[PDB]
Amino acid sequence: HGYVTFPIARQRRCNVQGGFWWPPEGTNIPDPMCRAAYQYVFNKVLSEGGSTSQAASAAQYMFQQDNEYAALAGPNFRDICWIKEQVVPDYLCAAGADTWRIRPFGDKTGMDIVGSWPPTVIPLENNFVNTIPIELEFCPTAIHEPSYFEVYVTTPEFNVYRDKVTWPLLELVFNSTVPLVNRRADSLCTANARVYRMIVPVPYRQTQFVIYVRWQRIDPVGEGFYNCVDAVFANRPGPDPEDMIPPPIAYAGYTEDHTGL
Ligand SMILES: *[C@@H]1O[C@H](CO)[C@@H](O[C@@H]2O[C@H](CO)[C@@H](O[C@@H]3O[C@H](CO)[C@@H](O)[C@H](O)[C@@H]3O)[C@H](O)[C@H]2NC(C)=O)[C@H](O)[C@H]1NC(C)=O
Repeated sequence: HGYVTFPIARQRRCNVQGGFWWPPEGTNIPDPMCRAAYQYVFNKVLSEGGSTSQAASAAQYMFQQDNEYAALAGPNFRDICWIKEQVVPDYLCAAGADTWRIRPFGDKTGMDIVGSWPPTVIPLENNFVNTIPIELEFCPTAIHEPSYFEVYVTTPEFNVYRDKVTWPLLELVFNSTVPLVNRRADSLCTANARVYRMIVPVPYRQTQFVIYVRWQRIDPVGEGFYNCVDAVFANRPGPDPEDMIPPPIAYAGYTEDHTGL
């Protein structure tokens, strides 16, 4: 059990911001996308003939269980084709949990809605570099060893405004067992004194992208944890220093009236 604390996992961010315990309709949830996630599940339960209590419970469960975005793979867990087709074939940011009446894993599909999910902004010092090392921190709430981590990044064509995170849009960037280490004084992970930190070589992007983290138990039941992490690089402004030779308003209104429609 656990979640990504850096860059913060999408579901962990929603849980941390709170406001979802009351009113039951999700109206005190401050972030528009977290509120939409909650309301999606809440309205899905009501549409299936559930009571307001059942609907609030299902939507709250999705936020409360931010450390249990899990799926059971069974003994074939090492085979990514088995994972892709039978374990987490859909609703990747929910780790495939789409049954509000059955807990675990409930229905966490609100977290897989498409839209302007707020990303972690990673500033670049150089815009021409194609691999940016990120020290990812994963915050375990239970120590389940032996296990291993896989990290994927969305392909360059992925568009967060349009596309679901799906396996044909993901590329493997990291695959390793990772040691449990003491958290630093600046962590982030308040839930545990120890964390898993790993250097992930993130490919450059000029678009908002998703980092998809998989923590898989090396075990016969094959429980694995899956988290979507929203991120974007901020390109450094100004001219390319290598181009540079050394020395020896009604326009917005206009734009609005003359585009589209
Ligand atoms: C991440 O790295 C691990 C470790 O290298 C990869 O694990 C390897 O996964 C394959 C399955 O895709 C295993 O192969 C299978 O081996 C059995 C023999 O026991 C055989 O019957 C199957 O036909 C198949 O060849 C392989 O054993 C396993 N290696 C270890 C050390 O467990 C894993 O696949 C990598 N993940 C990704 C997404 O590539």
